[PDB]
Amino acid sequence: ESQYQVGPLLGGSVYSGIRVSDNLPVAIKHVEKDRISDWGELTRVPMEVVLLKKVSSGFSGVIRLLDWFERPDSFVLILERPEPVQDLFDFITERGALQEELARSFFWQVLEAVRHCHNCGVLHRDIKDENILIDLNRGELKLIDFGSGALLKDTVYTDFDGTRVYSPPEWIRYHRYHGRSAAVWSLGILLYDMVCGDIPFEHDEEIIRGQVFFRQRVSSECQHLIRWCLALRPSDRPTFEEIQNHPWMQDVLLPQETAEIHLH
Ligand SMILES: N#CC1C(=O)c2ccccc2C1=O
Repeated sequence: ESQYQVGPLLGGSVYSGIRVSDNLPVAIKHVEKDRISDWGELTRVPMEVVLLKKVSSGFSGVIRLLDWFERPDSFVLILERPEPVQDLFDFITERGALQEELARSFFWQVLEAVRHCHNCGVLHRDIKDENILIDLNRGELKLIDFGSGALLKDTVYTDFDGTRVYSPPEWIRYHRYHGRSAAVWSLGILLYDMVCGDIPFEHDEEIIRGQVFFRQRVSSECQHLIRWCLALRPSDRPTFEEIQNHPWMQDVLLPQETAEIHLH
């Protein structure tokens, strides 16, 4: 490709790139056809591409798919890349447990991104700190990696290939879930991770048990929201609207304010 300039590897095979035509930073993602259990279309593509095209309309919250190419043994995806960027997993490794004000700003922007995906008929299925980029200058979070996603539907899902420690007990125990409620569980895991510095459950037994112990000082409202998202019963979990109207979610900072206060 002379239409992009390839740079160094970000980490799976995704590379820093630069769109030759206008120097737009980009990430160039290579997906081997071997590793695709999920195909779709409009001719034959990875489902990850179908889902990206559905979420890449307009702005934002989700890293957009700008173009893609097919190769003999692989597809190549050209995605947005903010600059500077750092993913939520490193940010958490570096900074430890986040102050609640920062965690609320972040968790909200995630809630918006996930609602965007849902509105577009897309279910992500692997929401977790590693799958979230922070644009360090705009305080904006951007969801990446639809590689485990599906079309949103209202019936039961009987396959999952996301991250186990973020999967809910109805998956662990029955190999079934519904989209929204499973998503809300992962969002509960993510929030605990933001406020505690780490994920609450390592092993199936602690997932099935869904008892949450706090290793850090976390306020009541925040702990109540987390336990709400991690209700054992999928129908006892809040909807996105209920989560965004929870007291702990009031008075969120703008992304810009978030960067100026918490990101330098
Ligand atoms: N999936 C995916 C990629 C993705 O969408 C992205 C964008 C910027 C920097 C890294 C990445 C990813 O790893």
